[PDB]
Amino acid sequence: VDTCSLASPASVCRTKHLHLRCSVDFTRRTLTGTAALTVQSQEDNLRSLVLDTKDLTIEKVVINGQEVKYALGERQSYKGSPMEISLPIALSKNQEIVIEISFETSPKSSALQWLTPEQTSGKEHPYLFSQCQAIHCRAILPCQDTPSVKLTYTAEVSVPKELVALMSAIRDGETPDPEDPSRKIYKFIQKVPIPCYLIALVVGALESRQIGPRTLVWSEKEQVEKSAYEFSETESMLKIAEDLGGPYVWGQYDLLVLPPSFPYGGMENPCLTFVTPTLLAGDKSLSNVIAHEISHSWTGNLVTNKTWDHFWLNEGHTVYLERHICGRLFGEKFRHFNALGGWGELQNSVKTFGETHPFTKLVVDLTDIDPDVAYSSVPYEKGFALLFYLEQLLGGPEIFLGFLKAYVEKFSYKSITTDDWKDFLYSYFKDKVDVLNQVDWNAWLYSPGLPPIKPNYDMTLTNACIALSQRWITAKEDDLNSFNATDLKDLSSHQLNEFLAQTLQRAPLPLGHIKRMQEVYNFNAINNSEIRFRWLRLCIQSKWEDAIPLALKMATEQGRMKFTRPLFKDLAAFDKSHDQAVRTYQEHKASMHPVTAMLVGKDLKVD
Ligand SMILES: O=Cc1ccc(Oc2nc3ncccc3s2)cc1
Ligand SMILES: [Yb+3]
Ligand SMILES: [Yb+3]
Ligand SMILES: [Zn+2]
Repeated sequence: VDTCSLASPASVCRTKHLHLRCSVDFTRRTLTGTAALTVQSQEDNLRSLVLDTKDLTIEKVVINGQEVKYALGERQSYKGSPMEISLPIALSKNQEIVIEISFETSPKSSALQWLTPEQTSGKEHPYLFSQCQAIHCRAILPCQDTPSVKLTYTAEVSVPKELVALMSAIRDGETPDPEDPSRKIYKFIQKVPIPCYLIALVVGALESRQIGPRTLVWSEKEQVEKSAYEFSETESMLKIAEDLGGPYVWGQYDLLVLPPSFPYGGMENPCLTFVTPTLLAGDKSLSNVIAHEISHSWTGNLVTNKTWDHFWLNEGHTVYLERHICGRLFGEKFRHFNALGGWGELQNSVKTFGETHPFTKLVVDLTDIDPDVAYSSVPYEKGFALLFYLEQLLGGPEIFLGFLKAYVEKFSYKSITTDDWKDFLYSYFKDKVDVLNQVDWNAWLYSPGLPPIKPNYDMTLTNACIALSQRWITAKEDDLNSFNATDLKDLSSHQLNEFLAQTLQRAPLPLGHIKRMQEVYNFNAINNSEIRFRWLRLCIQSKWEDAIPLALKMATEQGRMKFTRPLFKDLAAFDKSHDQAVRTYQEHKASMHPVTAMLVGKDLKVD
């Protein structure tokens, strides 16, 4: 049972295909069109079915060429409104019909962000992008908005002729719109069954450059060159990922660099990964996000969580594959460094919610919980830590990678639960069941807080970060003179980030220590978004007023939640910047991503 969806479950009827025909109206901020769903009955004598909708205007429902009766239920908060449709003829089990729905989206759709010319790089054209994960596909079209249903799709998108439409699918052509010469129709085909949260659309003044034999990087003209260099390791990562997970079934692996308000680091949309421009560090240092997005082509896209309570299956396995890719490219000592950093990030997540909080559980109960509110580092890191613990318990990376490949093969094109994963783990490791019976499963899967066991980590690359961090924490006024730019000479960008994360865990530090850290290390000059973020957090939490304009700027110039949310919270918790944070939020709210605006408002407790 999927508690986040109001649609008929997979045991009643299953959507097999979507044929989407729509037009993007920028003056009205609406998507208008038809969604023809091929639905297969799973029951005898089926006479009605329910679909998920969220702020959609329904014009009509057509079956067999005639209008049918439908009814829209009362809105159920973040879940939206149920749409019950009365079928004209009762269906037998396995019978397939085509239901065509005429719909229109709301300009306030929580799936979309409509950007004015001023909000883009070019300044001449508007832009539109979607983000359906977890449950925002219902805010675009009527569907069974659950990952337990996998469908194929085709689409025809009418857009102003000067603009380009792209989807999480293979490009199948473009023609002038016959009903309007100022418009262009873009055609798309997704022939691999996908859960509907993987449906994605972007409309804008987009340009592309080839960077690999199966990869184009897409972005506005101004970011093309930087993005092509930033993501040049894409193909080498795909090759490694194919070696670990088996064949790449999606044909194309394109990348799209979104405008700065993109709410996440990346989004694993089939054929076209969406990424934040905050990755454009200039040295490929933030490429682990591409490795994560690539890994999802197996773990998440092929093997999917049946419900949002099992989201850790998608994330945990993706982080595990991500760290193997980076370990193949940069060495095992580097995989351990990233694994160790991940544990640190889990420690922070558990502290923020509290060690008893239900969102610190690996397997959650999302009954009456908005998935956007539950979202955190927990499924990623507690999920990673479990797998890394099993890897060490079961005989190392080579043995565990064998399980992972077999896991993807066993569950490809299917939606699964934790019990399914656990059952196959025991089946796969039958000769090591006694070892598996030592795992405290109830604590690992169902308990809040830090895991009952911490894996073993190589410390080589972490040691210098720890030593530097401890020098700064234990320093007194008379020790500040000993610090010099030479302290950093042998530290990588990654190690510098880890020095800051280590220091930030013991924040606040005395104001004089932070003024000195700027004087000798000039952290204000670093443009790398991960470093800059942690450095500004450390300045604000340590009460440095000079950092207020800098943190406010970073929180509003980009909108990646990982950065925007803790910056606003830090600025709101600092007395000197509290009122500024509140006013800035209020002034930017209307031009923010709807989900970001929602969550920041909750974190700030603003009306
Ligand atoms: O990337 C965007 C996104 C992805 C998933 C999502 O929903 C969930 N987040 C969780 N965190 C913990 C446990 C379960 C869940 S379900 C919301 C937004
Ligand atoms: Yb074709
Ligand atoms: Yb001293
Ligand atoms: Zn992910």
